[PDB]
Amino acid sequence: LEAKKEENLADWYSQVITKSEMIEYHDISGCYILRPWAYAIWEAIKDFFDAEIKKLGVENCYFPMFVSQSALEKEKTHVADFAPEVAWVTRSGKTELAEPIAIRPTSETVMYPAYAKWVQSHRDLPIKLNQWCNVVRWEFKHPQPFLRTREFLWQEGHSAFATMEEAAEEVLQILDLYAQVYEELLAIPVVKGRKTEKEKFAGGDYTTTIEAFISASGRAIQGGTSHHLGQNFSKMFEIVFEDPKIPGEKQFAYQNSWGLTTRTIGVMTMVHGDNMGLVLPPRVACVQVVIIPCGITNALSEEDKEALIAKCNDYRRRLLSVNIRVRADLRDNYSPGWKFNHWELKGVPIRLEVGPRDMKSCQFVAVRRDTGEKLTVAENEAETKLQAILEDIQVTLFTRASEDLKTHMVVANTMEDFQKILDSGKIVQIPFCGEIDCEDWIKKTTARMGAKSLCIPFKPLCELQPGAKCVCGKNPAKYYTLFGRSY
Amino acid sequence: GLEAKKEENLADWYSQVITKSEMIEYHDISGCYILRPWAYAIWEAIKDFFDAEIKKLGVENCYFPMFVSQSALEKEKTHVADFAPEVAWVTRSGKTELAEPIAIRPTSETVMYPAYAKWVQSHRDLPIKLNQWCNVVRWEFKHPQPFLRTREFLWQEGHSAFATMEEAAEEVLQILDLYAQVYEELLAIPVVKGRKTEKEKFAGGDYTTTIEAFISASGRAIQGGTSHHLGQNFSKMFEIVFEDPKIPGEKQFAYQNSWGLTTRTIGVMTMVHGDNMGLVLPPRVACVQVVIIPCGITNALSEEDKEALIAKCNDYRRRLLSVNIRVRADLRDNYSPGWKFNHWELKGVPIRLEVGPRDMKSCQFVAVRRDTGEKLTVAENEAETKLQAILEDIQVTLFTRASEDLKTHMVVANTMEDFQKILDSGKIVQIPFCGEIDCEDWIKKTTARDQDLEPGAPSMGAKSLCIPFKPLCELQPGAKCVCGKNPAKYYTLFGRSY
Ligand SMILES: NC(=O)c1nccnc1NCc1ccccc1C(F)(F)F
Ligand SMILES: NC(=O)c1nccnc1NCc1ccccc1C(F)(F)F
Ligand code: PRO
Ligand code: PRO
Ligand SMILES: [Sr+2]
Ligand SMILES: [Sr+2]
Ligand SMILES: [Zn+2]
Ligand SMILES: [Zn+2]
Repeated sequence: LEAKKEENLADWYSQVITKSEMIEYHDISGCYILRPWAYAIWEAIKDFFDAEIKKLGVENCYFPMFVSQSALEKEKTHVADFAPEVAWVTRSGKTELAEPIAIRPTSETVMYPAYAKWVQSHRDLPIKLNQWCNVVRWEFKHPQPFLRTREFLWQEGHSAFATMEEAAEEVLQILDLYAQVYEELLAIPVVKGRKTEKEKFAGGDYTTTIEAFISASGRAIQGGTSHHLGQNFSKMFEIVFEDPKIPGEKQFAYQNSWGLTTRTIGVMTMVHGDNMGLVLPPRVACVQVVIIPCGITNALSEEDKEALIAKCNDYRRRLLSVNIRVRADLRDNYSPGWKFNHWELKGVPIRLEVGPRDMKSCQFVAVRRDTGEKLTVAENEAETKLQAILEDIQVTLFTRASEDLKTHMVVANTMEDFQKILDSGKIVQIPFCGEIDCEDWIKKTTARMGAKSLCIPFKPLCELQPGAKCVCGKNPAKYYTLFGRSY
Repeated sequence: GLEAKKEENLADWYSQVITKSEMIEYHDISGCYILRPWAYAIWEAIKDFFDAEIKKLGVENCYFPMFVSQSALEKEKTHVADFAPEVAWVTRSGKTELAEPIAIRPTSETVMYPAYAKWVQSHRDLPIKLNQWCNVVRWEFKHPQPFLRTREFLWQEGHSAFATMEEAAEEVLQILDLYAQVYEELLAIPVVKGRKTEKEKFAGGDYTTTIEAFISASGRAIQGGTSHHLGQNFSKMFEIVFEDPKIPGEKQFAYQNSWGLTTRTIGVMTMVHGDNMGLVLPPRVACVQVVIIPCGITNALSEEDKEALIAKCNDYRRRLLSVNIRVRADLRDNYSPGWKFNHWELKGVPIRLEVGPRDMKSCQFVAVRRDTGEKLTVAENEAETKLQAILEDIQVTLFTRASEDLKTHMVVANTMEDFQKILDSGKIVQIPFCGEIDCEDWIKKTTARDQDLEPGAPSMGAKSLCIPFKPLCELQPGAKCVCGKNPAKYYTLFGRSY
């Protein structure tokens, strides 16, 4: 590893995603190859989240990638924001299509015409569908792997309900599942809140979100979104059902949509990665333990070399029995010192070393990836203390990252102390009037980069006392709003 | 119920089964179809089995970009020349025209192999075994048909690079065997292992192996899977090179393979086992293996007793889950039991379980097989054992009827007219073939020329399907092809296909 996180963050980031064998670059700007090491993280996320939403009655499906032009322009506010970043197909080989078709940036306009066909009676609701797929948002801002790419993987869940109390319940339920993905899996603390009128999803009523903080850059980044579309889409796609009471009074469904992307993997790297490679939380770590034989010299006993090789295979059989994910690295054309840095750069939480002097003494060495501690453990307590170190790494990664979040999430009441603490690489919660105009004025003023609205926190730090005005002086403060430079 | 009959009009029957089973919803873009949860669950079942198997082989999952530059796509000359007119091109983002059009992957050889070249610096980096589950686009000239032939479809593509041709060739047959297990052991569909002729092989590879399946209602075969040996045609173009320690200083090119399987699998399953009552799911891939419906709930039964009948249904549900049987308990109060029976018959659930009030105190229940309609009354105590035996027998007899259907419809002919007569009877034929491409086109036109079909069946000529690894009869020495102008090389399976 070359660069350092505190110095050049961008070059440290490009070095660790490639040398951990997560990312490979592509001759199309904004598109990055997910190599198996990275994809396994997305699979661990997918296995967790797929299991949790199917308890809620959501089923998996797959809708088409191509959107017709008529369907795209069905609702005018949704198509207004997404119009510039829609990639259009106009040709099949050398023959031009009669009408251009669009690659989905999101599937609201693809799925809901089918929702209208499937909802004939009251008994056809609720409809709860989810798909794992790729999406294209052609962003001409500078792309960055995982965090902001031209094409990314995600899940998008779309639900339709007869009542508003139903949709309101699911919006918060999905958001809590997104927080578990970041906190219980990726060991990343998040802030749950509500988007402002300026940053809310175009075509919905309100947008709940979770925000994460990247200390190395001082910038915040959105982790997940759970939108309440209300009736905005069902009115344009005619997802109707008869009212059980008044016959002939149409009722529009209440809808939600929610999405989680592979940016999770980038935020994992930017938060936990250090200057000696990736750091994987054990909950999503593809390989939790790697066993590496040590001390094998050219003149070593070939009979004992078989015995030392056998002892490494004895540890993996035991750790597999305790459902600890472990791979034994016995490749005979790589030095034991090369395997050290290889799995270090990859982020494996625990390295297990086996040497002749330790094998004969019924002992082995455990090397934690996060802190670098080396501990000699007897051969009997392998299934216990290694398991204990794994969740200790999980909690050490989380408490140290929450302590970073608590230090950099402070309160400010006027734009004097707001501009000061913002330029120190921290995010602040300021009294906000909620107007889309004052929101742009802050971002224009705080650049003299800028700071956007992140979320209106469900639980802010300080209780807004009556009489406190905004930072604009012309309007009262409606709520404390978390602000900061964002990705 | 179902209106169209599979034996009369197959197209309407297919369109009705895939919709009334809630598998397919249509879209406003031609050739693209919505995979509803009932169909998608099948694909996740195929995905779970095939993924566990290729990982035994050392293959790992990943995801490459769907966009291809024009230069990378055109590196292998004969590869792009075959796919060029069916590649979708992105030419503008919003209202802003792109300086250089980019392409949507019809397959990922040209996307991945620039990275393979970068990853292969020495012989220690080989082999490379990568696979991905993703979507591709093929804007084909043919008539689209849900599952079987769509403009966008879901699939898996595995791409492996080896240092020697022996290592690659072994993988080709290993994977083809897995595809055959997917069809024969999961979908209960018999298949024929063989290799494509020179005309039908993958453009850019050395040879193509394939599993061909047969659809008796249409008399047409369909390709279920391919496992290509690309040889070195791509590594010579993409510079996937290494230095063998035995041959000093000389550039060695990697031997590569690529293999694919698509969501066509679901349409073949539909076409083979479906009947005039709807879909028929093989129990190994059924989203729901057993559905439990409470019957006999009259308006005279008290709320206390009605809660006791639903509690017994849930008890049957919990017992079947403990023995790893995928079970749904349809306890909906807004649908009558008669609608529930037709609902789960159209969707193909292998076993319907009926629990009534008189049956509850009698300590018995009813099981109804979807494949035959046979009703059996089983004792409450022997439920976990009997139902598992029924599910297993359903899977066997589905495959057993399909295998006998294949046996009777796959015969051998040695003259051009006897091949013709058997071809127009709704069968596929193994004939002695000279192998050359120009003779296969002759067969394609001549069989379509001298075709005697029923009033309504359109003109369709026979094409190559595969050169079977184990043909029906040994080719006689000196035996000549069905054209009579060239010596025959092997028995080739011919017939009309999708
Ligand atoms: N080009 C991009 O914006 C992007 N690129 C790569 C990965 N994620 C991206 N967006 C984030 C996103 C998009 C859609 C729904 C939720 C989220 C969330 F992560 F913020 F929650
Ligand atoms: N547009 C199409 O050709 C198509 N559309 C939908 C589904 N499968 C399709 N082709 C079959 C196919 C393509 C690529 C690799 C293998 C196979 C196989 F299934 F035959 F093995
Ligand atoms: O793009 C979004 O944010 C919403 C949630 C996923 C589907 N559409
Ligand atoms: O399309 C094909 O047939 C090969 C195998 C999968 C990738 N390319
Ligand atoms: Sr062609
Ligand atoms: Sr040389
Ligand atoms: Zn203000
Ligand atoms: Zn011939």
